[PDB]
Amino acid sequence: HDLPEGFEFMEHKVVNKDIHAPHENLETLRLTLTRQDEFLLREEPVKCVTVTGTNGEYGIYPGHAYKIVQLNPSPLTVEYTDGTTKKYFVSGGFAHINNEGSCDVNTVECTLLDDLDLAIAEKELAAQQAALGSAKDDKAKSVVEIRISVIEAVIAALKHH
Amino acid sequence: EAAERNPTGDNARDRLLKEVLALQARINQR
Amino acid sequence: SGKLRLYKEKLEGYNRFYSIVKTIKMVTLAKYRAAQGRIRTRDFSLRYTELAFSKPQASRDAVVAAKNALVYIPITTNRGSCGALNSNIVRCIDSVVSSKMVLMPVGKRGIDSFSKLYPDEFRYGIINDMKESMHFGYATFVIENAYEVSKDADRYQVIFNRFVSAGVQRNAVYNIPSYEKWKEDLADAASSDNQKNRYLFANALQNEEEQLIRDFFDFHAALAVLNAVGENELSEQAARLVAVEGQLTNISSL
Amino acid sequence: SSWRDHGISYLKYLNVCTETLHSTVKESRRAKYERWSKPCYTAQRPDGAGGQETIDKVPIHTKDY
Amino acid sequence: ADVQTIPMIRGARFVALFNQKQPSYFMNAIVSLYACLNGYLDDVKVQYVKFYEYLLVHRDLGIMYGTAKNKFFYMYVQELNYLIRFFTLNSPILHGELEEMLKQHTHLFLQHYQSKMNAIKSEKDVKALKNLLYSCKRAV
Amino acid sequence: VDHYNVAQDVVQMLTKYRELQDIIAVLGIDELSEEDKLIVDRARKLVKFLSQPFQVAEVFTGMTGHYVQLDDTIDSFSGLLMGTYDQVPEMAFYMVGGINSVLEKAKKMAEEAAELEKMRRARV
Amino acid sequence: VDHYNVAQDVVQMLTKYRELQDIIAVLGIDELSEEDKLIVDRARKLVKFLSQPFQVAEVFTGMTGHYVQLDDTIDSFSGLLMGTYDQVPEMAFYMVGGINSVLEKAKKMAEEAAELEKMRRAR
Ligand SMILES: O=c1ccn([C@@H]2O[C@H](COP(=O)(O)OP(=O)(O)OP(=O)(O)O)[C@@H](O)[C@H]2O)c(=O)[nH]1
Repeated sequence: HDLPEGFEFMEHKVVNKDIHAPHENLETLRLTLTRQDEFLLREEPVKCVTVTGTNGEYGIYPGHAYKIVQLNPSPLTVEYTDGTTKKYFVSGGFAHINNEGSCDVNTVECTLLDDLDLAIAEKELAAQQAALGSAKDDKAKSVVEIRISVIEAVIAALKHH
Repeated sequence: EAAERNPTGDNARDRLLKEVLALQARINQR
Repeated sequence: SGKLRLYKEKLEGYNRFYSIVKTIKMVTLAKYRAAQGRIRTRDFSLRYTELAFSKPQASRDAVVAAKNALVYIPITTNRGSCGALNSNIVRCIDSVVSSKMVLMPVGKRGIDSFSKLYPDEFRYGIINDMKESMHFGYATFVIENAYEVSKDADRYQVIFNRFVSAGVQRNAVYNIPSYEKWKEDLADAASSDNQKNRYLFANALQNEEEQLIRDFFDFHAALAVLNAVGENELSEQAARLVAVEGQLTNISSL
Repeated sequence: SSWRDHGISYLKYLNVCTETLHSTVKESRRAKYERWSKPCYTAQRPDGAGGQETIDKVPIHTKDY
Repeated sequence: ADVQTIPMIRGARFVALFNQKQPSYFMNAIVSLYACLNGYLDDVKVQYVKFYEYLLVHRDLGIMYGTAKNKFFYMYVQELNYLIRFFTLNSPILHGELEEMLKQHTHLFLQHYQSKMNAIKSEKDVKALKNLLYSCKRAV
Repeated sequence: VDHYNVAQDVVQMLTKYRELQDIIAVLGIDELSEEDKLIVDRARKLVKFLSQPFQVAEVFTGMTGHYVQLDDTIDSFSGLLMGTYDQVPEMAFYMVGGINSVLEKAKKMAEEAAELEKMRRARV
Repeated sequence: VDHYNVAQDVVQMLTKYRELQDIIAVLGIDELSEEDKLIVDRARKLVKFLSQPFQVAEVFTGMTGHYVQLDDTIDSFSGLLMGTYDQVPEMAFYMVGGINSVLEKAKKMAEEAAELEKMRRAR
């Protein structure tokens, strides 16, 4: 009695390029932006994608080398070959960049920057700041500071444009 | 230990039961 | 006459058993069509999760050498009337029983069924109220409890139901090896020609720092759990609609 | 940053961030996203005497992390 | 029809006691019902109630183990039926010795019998116990 | 005594199964207590086991008849109640004589199942 | 008018409770709405509150009978319908007389429950 593995029912596998192979000139990056097991974008050709990982900002274009990036709460930019821009905001996750010309950005939450409200973002920071002053212990203060970092990133993200 | 010093029809049913259980287990394996 | 009215009363109850069941069919045909959105938006989140964990290994060598605990996390529905999903899962679990088996089932029916049947292997279960959408936090709660149940665990295995179509609900298994065994295999896939498809992926992880790898391991493990519960819910609603048809026909024959 | 030193895991870090991000969303759109960050899970073992005992090994609410 | 409450614990044992094959002497029946009523059988498993009753009626554990300090109230004194039928079992003349008789019987029964019964795993022993309990149904 | 005790236990099992059968037909077999599923499985095996191929009906049955000695009737049923034969398939008890015939039929069914499994596996 | 209105409300509630019983039987008590369960909880109290020990059935029941005045019955049921006694335990309405006897029985039920809790606490 052998059971199927849950990945057998998934028909869109990841294609890796053999290292001993000729290079190709690619003008499109196939992006897959995903939230909580839901793709907002699927193998969607985009000219470029800008992502904020722990070390800093990465601008991924077609042909980018194989890399894994641990994202931080921050904006994410997706620019199509039309030159049109779509800006999301992510709270965390990972970005897998493949040398074959694909980028699978899996996030816990990915919301268009339009949906976020700056007025709500500002008042929320003030509330958490008061708690951080009265936060009982070190652990509570650390959690509160996590919220503030995300809020300030959101506030700064919206003030940018 | 001191017990050691001084001191078939049902077997057929047990034998058959063991064989059937073995076959039912073998089919599971492969 | 009382005897004649005895049948009439009996049929009176049957005639309304149908109405209550018919309303239930309507209730469960709203939630099936509400959760049909996943059908469109699935099959793309778990792409590099395959590389992380997809290993078509034998079913004997992976359980015969159970040096440490094996933590099974079957997915079961809170409410009955689903069908044969829970029964099959129990059969799938009964077929793996071991000395080193620990159970952390999900759902009230899973807890009740696995508490009675295997009483020295069950530890405790997780229950979620089907009020909100199956989210990442619930998956993180499953994993954290699983680790605390047995941190020194050879593997954590999730046994759930995959909704192939409206009438097809198979059983699927996500097997997550613990950090030590995963990083060892990840080290072999990088250096050796064996596991070619994972060569580039493994070397791209070994280049980064360890904490990132540990976060990567936990993150993808959560996604696998999230997919299983999400699928198990969709299979549940689809199965209930079918079962709540069988009851209608049985109540029509009577 | 400083949460790692206190034993907080990465998964709990993400849950806090997601809740905060959902907090900033407009009130009109908050309903959709907030259904994805509302704890509704618990851990229970059937007691000996036909009862249910909750297990406090993992926190459920971001406040108690 | 609709959580181990005293009503539900004692009711199941009452039903188990109600099974009979031959008419029971009044003294034996009333004293068994009394015991099950006052919770003396709460620690006794439902399957073993008849065996408990058989020992109470046709045996005397206190005398067997030399712990009987009663003066007159013993189950082998069949003449006590009419005294019970006159004064009631909740009367000062009879209440104290009855409680002590059932209190010693419960303690001795649980210690020396139920412990061994719950420790039986051998097929031969299991089958032997099954015959015993069924016989106890048709005896008391 | 053994004959009497076995007979009463069988009757009690069948009595309970009848009552559970009312629930089974309306809702379904999977809406029952796990304890009552074991009783159902044992009861179904008893019902199948009670059947017997008669030597006078070799035409209508198509099978050789059986004569079951009372001492094998008691032993076979007593063992079945204990649950030592839970692994045996339900259909193995259908249209057979004593317990030995049940085991032989189970062996043949297992061999056929193994052959089918081998054929399916070889198809890979 | 109060007597007529109270009686009609009782009858309607009992009728509705019987219909809800089918749903409790099929779906279960959990699936009933907030309003429905309040009808269920109130109606069950009405069913048990209609019972009464008679002065001639003391041997059958083993308890003294009660003679409930007409006004007491109307007031007691009127308060029950509008939820004045929603917090009273259900069994306090079983085999009693007027509302006063209900409160006394509830008090007795509370006392014995406290004693049982104390016995459990010592254990
Ligand atoms: O002392 C060290 C050395 C290296 N590293 C980490 O090892 C990894 C080596 O990363 P790489 O060598 O593969 O690339 P990189 O320098 O371009 O990396 P980025 O800044 O673009 O992400 C990077 O993620 C770096 O932060 C440390 O964290 N600490």
